[PDB]
Amino acid sequence: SMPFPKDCSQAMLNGDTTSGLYTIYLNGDKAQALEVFCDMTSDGGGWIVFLRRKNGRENFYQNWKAYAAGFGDRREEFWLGLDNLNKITAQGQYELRVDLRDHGETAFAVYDKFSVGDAKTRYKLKVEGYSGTAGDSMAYHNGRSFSTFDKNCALSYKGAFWYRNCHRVNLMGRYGDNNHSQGVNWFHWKGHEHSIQFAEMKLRPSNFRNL
Ligand SMILES: Cc1nsc(N2CCCNCC2)n1
Repeated sequence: SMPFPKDCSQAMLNGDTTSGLYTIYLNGDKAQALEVFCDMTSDGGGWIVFLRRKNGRENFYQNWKAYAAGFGDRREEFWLGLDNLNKITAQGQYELRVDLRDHGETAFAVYDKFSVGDAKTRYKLKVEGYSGTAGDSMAYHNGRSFSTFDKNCALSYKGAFWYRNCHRVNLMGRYGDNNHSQGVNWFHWKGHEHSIQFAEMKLRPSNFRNL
């Protein structure tokens, strides 16, 4: 086992194959411990979950400081934090996976390159190299800074995202809100008048598929 796994791929290879909460260590530094939810079953496992929507219990209409720091119950609905995502995606070449489920239908998207810049970039999104069944709805968002109501699409749709003008992905939108562009949307799967019941965003090293 590795003593200070830097992501859920190094925790999984540590022989932990059950999804749930694991300690990772940013940059493999024992003083930078982070409790994360690892999805160890989807397409080979090793995924740090960084967003989960499933029941509308948690408030995602939160401010910059909340989106930078993270919030919620990592076993239920939560947001991992932009500072965490920047530090994890700085460690190597990561891939993004999005898992969606709505009334028993599933879809997914994978982006072979995924990074989040630091605060001086307003947590700039990089997403490239799409495959999947959900439709490439993140391409619209590529290169955009993050937006909250206090740093306006976040205000107009009462969510937070790497907004443009405004969104094809709104997975931090209002739960169960089927009003146009208000809900948990993935446009190229279910459009802007269908709020998706279940959504996860997760990351792992892009090379994990052949390591
Ligand atoms: C289909 C799939 N996605 S990742 C994965 N493995 C992780 C790396 C260890 N060896 C292979 C198992 N399998």
